[PDB]
Amino acid sequence: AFQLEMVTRETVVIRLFGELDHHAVEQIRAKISTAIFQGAVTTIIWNFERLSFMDSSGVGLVLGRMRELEAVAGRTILLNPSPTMRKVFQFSGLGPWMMDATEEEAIDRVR
Repeated sequence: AFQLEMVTRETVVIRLFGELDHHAVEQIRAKISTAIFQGAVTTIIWNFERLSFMDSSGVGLVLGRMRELEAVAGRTILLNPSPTMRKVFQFSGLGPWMMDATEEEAIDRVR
């Protein structure tokens, strides 16, 4: 399961819950890619805290949206990754985008 909450103007928290299979990955990709293109989203906070696991294609989901954001000088935050997700994202050098904090601390930072 997942939530796409527009916590504040053009900032979306992608909240992940339990398993994220490839149908769900595709639902997120379509909605959020469109939102970036339209300018409705310029900051994504990925909250991985309560993700159990996700399809293989979820890594690409994140990385693809990072490239779409970079184009509009958008911001990406990887919040509270589990050991598997921290490993896969560190492999791609994304340490600088990963952080461990409360969701409110992360959101308030980008306010």
